[PDB]
Amino acid sequence: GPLGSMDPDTFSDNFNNRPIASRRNTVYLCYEVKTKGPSRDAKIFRGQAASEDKYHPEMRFLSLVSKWRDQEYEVTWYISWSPCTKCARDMATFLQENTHVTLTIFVARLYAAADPDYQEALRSLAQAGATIKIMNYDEFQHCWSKFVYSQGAPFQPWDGLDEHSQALSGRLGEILRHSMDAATFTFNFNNEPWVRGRHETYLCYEVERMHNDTWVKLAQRRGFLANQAKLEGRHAALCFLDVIPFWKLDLDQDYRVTCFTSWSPCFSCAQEMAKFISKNKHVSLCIKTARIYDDKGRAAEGLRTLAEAGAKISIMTYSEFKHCWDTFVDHQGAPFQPWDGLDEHSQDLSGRLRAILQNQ
Ligand SMILES: [Zn+2]
Repeated sequence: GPLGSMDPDTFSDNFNNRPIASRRNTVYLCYEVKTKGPSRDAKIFRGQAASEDKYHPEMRFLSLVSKWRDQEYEVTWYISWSPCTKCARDMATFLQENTHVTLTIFVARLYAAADPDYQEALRSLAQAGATIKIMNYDEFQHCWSKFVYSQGAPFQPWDGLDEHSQALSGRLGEILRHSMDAATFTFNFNNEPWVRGRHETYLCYEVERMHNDTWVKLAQRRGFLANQAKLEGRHAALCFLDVIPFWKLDLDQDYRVTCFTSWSPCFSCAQEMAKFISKNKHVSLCIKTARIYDDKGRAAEGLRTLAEAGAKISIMTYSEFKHCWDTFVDHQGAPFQPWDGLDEHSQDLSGRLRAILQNQ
């Protein structure tokens, strides 16, 4: 096609909410700059560029929204991948330093690779006054009609477009709200032993430092995450095991890490956590699980090895469920209404855990 545009191939390669991740870390970006006016027949200035790194042409519009008389701008990004850790931080800084510009980003794929600095950068970019959404059918349809040299060819979506779009929107909302959905918590954090449809695994984590003679909660370190499964993926415990290194814990001070898990760790995750806590002796790791993942009879050895290495394994009760509801979900002031059979299943799983811990 002509210069400055992309073709159906590059579009269908960069803009896709499907399991095919990214062998090559490239990111395409389509920008629409418009003068913030009252009219609907305004001239929308459209451009697009891929990540060249050496020269950075994707930020060529930065000079296009400079302070000129009394003009405001409504920039719209149609970025392929999600912004980088540093790109989002610098964009938030620019938005703070330029009040005459508003920003609306439509992301197609979220950086599944998690990082507290990345999440903090996204939340700060959202705090600076920018809107962030996930591309749906209308966004891909509009981008295909203006930034692709389609020789009279209409847009043809993929099968699981909305199915992946809603899941990515849920993950986005979890990232930006800094809290999981209430229905998601009620669904995944159930208490019955045998359940169906709980494919994913969520995990909340809290950190407490030992100061004076008590456990002072490091409130800026509490968080939560989910599994990725999916490209393939790991489990929730393994995904949590490489977030601890980014915490930069002191080594001659002791800490307590509390992990509220929807599913109990499997055998591989149990052995990995056992090795981790055998290496890091300055962290006391306690696990409160809602359900006991049987793991086809291989989880008893994992739990016993974890307890041997040194952990306080226990089953979540009403108090832990209520604490997780009040601290981790977007309840918006609503109380924690427990489901039927809470204490019954809690004490049943407590007795079962007791039986498993005594080599039985
Ligand atoms: Zn596992």
